[PDB]
Amino acid sequence: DNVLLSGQTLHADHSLQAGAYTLTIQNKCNLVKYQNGRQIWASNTDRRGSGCRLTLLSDGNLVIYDHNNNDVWGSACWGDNGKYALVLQKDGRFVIYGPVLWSLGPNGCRR
Amino acid sequence: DSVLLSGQTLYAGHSLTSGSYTLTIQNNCNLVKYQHGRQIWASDTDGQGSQCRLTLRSDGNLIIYDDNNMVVWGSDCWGNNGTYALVLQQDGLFVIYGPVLWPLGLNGCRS
Ligand SMILES: *[C@@H]1O[C@H](CO)[C@@H](O)[C@H](O)[C@H]1NC(C)=O
Repeated sequence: DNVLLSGQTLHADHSLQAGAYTLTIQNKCNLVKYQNGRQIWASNTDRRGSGCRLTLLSDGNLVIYDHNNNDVWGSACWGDNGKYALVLQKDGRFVIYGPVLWSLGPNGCRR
Repeated sequence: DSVLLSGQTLYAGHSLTSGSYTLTIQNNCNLVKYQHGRQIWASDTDGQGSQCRLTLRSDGNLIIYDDNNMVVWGSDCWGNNGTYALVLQQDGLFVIYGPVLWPLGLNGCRS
């Protein structure tokens, strides 16, 4: 419940949860991180659209999407096109992990 | 948890978990992925030491150490130094995601 692989989505009001941090993409577009329930950070895009959703792009970029797919917000950072993983940690940082480095099977090791 | 990040370590008996998948680094030193009871893959390092632990290097390398702190097994796939994340996914694959890409510090992007 605390990970979100690239191509996946956190629908409206859905959240990631790790330990005591809850990162929620609210329906009205503001991504909010709580700690035990009290807000502590937020993308400050409340009202910027509605039926909002958070998604991790295949190039590691993180973007909040409108229900009309407008790009409300975004981590504005992209690396090689591949597959990434956003993980909310038990310390509150929600991090995006570079493209895939290893995996079992035939090529599965970008070096 | 379904994530192990660089610097963390799973000791014997420990496992990541996700839905029906479970990746356990066993007392007998064998790193084994299961699906509901059934075994699907292993490093085949059973009885290759006891008290083994699975840790993820700072360079993304996945390694098994034993009783005497000797590398019993590894993935031998590493990249630049920083933080990595090994995540056991809902499709049952365990992937190790490249170095950190965006919250570099506050809001930093490795280019
Ligand atoms: C990879 O290296 C430095 C020293 O080699 C270490 O302090 C750091 O934890 C590492 N990764 C990062 C960026 O934390």
